[PDB]
Amino acid sequence: TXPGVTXPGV
Amino acid sequence: TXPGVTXPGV
DNA sequence: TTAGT
DNA sequence: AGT
DNA sequence: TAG
DNA sequence: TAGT
Repeated sequence: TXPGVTXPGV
Repeated sequence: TXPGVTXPGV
């Protein structure tokens, strides 16, 4: 996710 | 930092 | 068996 | 990545 | 088992 | 020097 906590996705 | 981006500190 | 601060 |  |  |  995020970042943080990419995306998703990417 | 954070987490993310601990604390600081801890 | 992921991809991707 | 984020004294 | 970081999400 | 630290601690998702």
